[PDB]
Amino acid sequence: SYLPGYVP
Amino acid sequence: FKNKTVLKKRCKDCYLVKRRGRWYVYCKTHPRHKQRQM
Amino acid sequence: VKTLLPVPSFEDVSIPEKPKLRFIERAPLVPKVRREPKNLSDIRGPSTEATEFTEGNFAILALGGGYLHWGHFEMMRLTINRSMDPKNMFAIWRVPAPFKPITRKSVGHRMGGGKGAIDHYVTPVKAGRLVVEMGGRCEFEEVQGFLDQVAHKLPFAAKAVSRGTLEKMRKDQEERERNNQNPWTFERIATANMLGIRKVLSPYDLTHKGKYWGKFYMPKRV
Amino acid sequence: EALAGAPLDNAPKEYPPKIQQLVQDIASLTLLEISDLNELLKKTLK
Amino acid sequence: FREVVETQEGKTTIIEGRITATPKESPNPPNPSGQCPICRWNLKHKYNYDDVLLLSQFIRPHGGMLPRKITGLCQEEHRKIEECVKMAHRAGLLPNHRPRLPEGVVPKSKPQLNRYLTRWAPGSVKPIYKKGPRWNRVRMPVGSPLLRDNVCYSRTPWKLYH
Amino acid sequence: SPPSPPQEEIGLIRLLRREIAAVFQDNRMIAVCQNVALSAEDKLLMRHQLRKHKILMKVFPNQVLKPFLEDSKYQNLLPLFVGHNMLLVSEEPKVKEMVRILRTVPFLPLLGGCIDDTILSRQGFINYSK
Amino acid sequence: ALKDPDVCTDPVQLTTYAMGVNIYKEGQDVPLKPDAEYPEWLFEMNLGPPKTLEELDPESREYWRRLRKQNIWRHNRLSKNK
Amino acid sequence: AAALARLGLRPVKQVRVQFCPFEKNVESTRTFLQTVSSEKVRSTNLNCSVIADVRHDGSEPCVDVLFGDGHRLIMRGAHLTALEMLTAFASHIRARDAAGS
Amino acid sequence: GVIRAIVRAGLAMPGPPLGPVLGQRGVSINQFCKEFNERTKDIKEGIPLPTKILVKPDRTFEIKIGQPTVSYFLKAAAGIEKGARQTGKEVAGLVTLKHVYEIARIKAQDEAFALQDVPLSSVVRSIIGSARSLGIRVVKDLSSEELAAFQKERAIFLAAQKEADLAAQEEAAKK
RNA sequence: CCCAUAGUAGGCCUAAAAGCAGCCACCAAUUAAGAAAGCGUUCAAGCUCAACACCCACUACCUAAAAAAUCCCAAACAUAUAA
Ligand SMILES: [K+]
Ligand SMILES: [K+]
Ligand SMILES: [Mg+2]
Ligand SMILES: [Mg+2]
Ligand SMILES: [Mg+2]
Ligand SMILES: [Mg+2]
Ligand SMILES: [Mg+2]
Ligand SMILES: [Mg+2]
Ligand SMILES: [Mg+2]
Ligand SMILES: [Zn+2]
Repeated sequence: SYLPGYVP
Repeated sequence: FKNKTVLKKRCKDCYLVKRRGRWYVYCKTHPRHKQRQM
Repeated sequence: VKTLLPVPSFEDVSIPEKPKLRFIERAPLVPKVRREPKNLSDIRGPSTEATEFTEGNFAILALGGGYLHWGHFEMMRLTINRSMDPKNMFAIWRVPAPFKPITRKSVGHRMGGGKGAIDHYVTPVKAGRLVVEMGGRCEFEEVQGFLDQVAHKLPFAAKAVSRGTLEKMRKDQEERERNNQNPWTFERIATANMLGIRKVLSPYDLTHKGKYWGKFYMPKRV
Repeated sequence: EALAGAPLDNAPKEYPPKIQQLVQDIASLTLLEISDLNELLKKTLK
Repeated sequence: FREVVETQEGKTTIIEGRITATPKESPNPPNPSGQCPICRWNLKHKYNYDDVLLLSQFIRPHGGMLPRKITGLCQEEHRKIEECVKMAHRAGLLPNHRPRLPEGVVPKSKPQLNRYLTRWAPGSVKPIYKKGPRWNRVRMPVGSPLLRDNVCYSRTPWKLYH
Repeated sequence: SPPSPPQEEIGLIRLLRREIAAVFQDNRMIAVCQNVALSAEDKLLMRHQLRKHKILMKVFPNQVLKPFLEDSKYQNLLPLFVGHNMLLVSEEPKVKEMVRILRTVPFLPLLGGCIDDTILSRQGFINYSK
Repeated sequence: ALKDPDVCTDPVQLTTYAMGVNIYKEGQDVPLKPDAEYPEWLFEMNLGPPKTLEELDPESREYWRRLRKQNIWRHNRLSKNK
Repeated sequence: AAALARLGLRPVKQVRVQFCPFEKNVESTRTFLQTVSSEKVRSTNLNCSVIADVRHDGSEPCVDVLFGDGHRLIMRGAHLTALEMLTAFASHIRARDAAGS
Repeated sequence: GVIRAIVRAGLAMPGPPLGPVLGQRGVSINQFCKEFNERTKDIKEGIPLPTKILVKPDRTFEIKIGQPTVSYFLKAAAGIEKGARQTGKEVAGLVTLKHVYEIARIKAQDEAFALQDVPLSSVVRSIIGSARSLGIRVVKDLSSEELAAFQKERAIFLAAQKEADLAAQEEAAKK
């Protein structure tokens, strides 16, 4: 559930 | 302690430690090797 | 199984009969009579003489301009000869003996009354000149230490170099100029008189291109 | 192609399976056949 | 993780080590090609000294840093987190990672001074008694130069010297 | 990072890979003791007392011997080789001599090995001796 | 005052007997045996200068024993100034 | 070796190292044996006996140390590093030395 | 500890250099001299023997005497009294492989080689190396006539060397 | 970090030169260790380094200060979209 550009 | 701009270990028992914001050379075997960064 | 590698061989190398550095005289054997102008350009800008290796593989490279008096030559000779291995190492001078007369006026005198008498002689050096060249059956690591000690004691910026390290230095500078991302360079601006900049630049800056300031060489300038 | 690991020191006695066949084969044979086998065995071993 | 328990029973000491529950990295990192935990999650240049949720994952229970070989961080990021943790401790953002005190040691009360972005250790710094002229002013460092490349959302760059 | 071309095997490794095969093929007893840090004199003396019964003492790096064993029939000898590991190899099982010489040193552990293509333990040897 | 015992100086004896092999007062000189009574490897010994790295086989212990000594020699050369 | 030898084995009556070599968790215990079995450490006290027991029962490795005072130290090496064991061993040596004297 | 020095057979004396070492460590010099001379009574006097004196904590000494040094064996087998002053340039002696083989048999019994259980070839290879340091050339076959020629030439060279040394010594006197 | 046996104190010179004042050679034993790279000893001993084994140290290989006289010297600030 994390897209390629996801950042915490 | 002798003030030194360039600190150099003079024997294998000399160790470099940074204390109170400056580098020191400490040596238990030969206390005369003790140096303070100037 | 620690992997050993072939050791370099110096079987073809040959050591000259006189390995040590010869004595350099304080002043020329025939004293100069005609007093000469100061001519500070003789230590300004890039060197054109003695920039390449000749016989040896190691040397001290000048990184600034300056004058070498007899005191410097004695430091170089005694340090290198004492530290070098005569059997496996040889050293040659890459600079002439002191030849340019320096005049001094007698202490306490006022300005005027003609030029002063000749006091001592110096050797002008430019940045990029090899000052002492060493060779023989040795590696750069062996001679780098005492060569660096001598270089530190010279009146100009200097560094011990080898054929490999010298070439890498030049290749790195060429690469920096090629890959530089700054669209504006000192050469382009100066040679075109952009902004009328030549009103604050010397004619020498067209060839120095911002790398030389007085007697000082700036290696990081592109 | 890979020899079996050593049996534990405290584990019960274990005998290889390949000999289990030999153990049974001897019982089937007759004494007269075993006797003839034995005469050749004793001489061969010397 | 692995714990160690020392028990003295019947004038005999038994030293044993047990394997406790170990946390696992969250699944599906957004950048699987990343070579360290930071760049695997696209966190490079995007964390600060106050990001304790991030920083706390790389420190020991008593506040010490963890080795780079264990965490897998690169030298560049490992050094940034190292400084960030020191600033986090000095700012008081890690109240449950205090140094271990031997039995019978209650620290004497010390003046409370709220501080943040503290590069140096308070005790090792001298007063600036002579500020110097405007063209050679002695400056008070704020923050860390290791974080100079952090993403800047303002038009003014981070001032590291006040 | 682009991987680096694998480093080509050194000629000493090959000679070691060939001598290991030979020691393992041309001998019967192949004990595996832990090469404890006995003095140089003691190690030489205990290696002379073993040579009296022509019980050789080999020493191979754990980075050549392991690959060999991995791909060889002795795949169960791997666990033994975690640390310093000398081999006590003889061409005919002379276990009782080795065992009594090995018992002069109380702290030198006999870890096992393989006699007659049978991987044994320490008690296996002490049983094959009796 | 302390030196070795007198050595022989007879070509015949020095070529037909090993003079110093016998060290005991009561013993006799050790006569040299015929060529057939000595092992074959004795006469294949290298009586000249040491084999160089090029001559040695890269799959022999002698080759790598020679390279290790050369590397030690190089380390000593480099360390002398250090 | 040198670090342990400097402290010495004066208050240690006997050191017993029990490990199963075929097991995969004995590396730390076996490393402990190598250090304590070094000539230097052994030479410090010649009355202390280093006993190496090799078993193939499959039990987990253990190190039992008996001091002259009568206290014992049991170190189970299945989940302990060699450095940790040697550090504990040295500390107990220091404790039992001062008590006797 | 161990005291290791070369002591000539039957010629142990209380003077230096072994005596002082023995005294400093508490071993009686006279006792050792008696024991060493008695245990080296069957060996021709003047033979250099490497000795290993094991000193026990109560200052009771045990001596371990080995086979003579290889320098002696090679010099005796060549008929020479002193080695080359510049080995590799001057050949001071000439021996055969058979001589080296006979020496190896005796030297192989020394505890240094014996405890290593090395083949006699290894001892022969070592002796050849020591010969190359003494100036002695190992040859496959030597005749009585070839040895006389070499001895004649070597005598001339040695005589000239004495004259050169005398010149230097005489020059030093004039200095 | 770890670890160090041996031909042999190589010969030469030297009152003595034993790896280590000088000169020549610099071969060889052991799986592994230079006829010795740095200390040391009157000469020796003695402590390291290059060896083996163990095994991921998984090294940076760019350098480096400060002192004056009436009283420091704007206040301050690391965070909101280049104007
Ligand atoms: K300078
Ligand atoms: K000497
Ligand atoms: Mg030697
Ligand atoms: Mg000598
Ligand atoms: Mg010498
Ligand atoms: Mg000396
Ligand atoms: Mg060797
Ligand atoms: Mg020594
Ligand atoms: Mg080492
Ligand atoms: Zn020191």
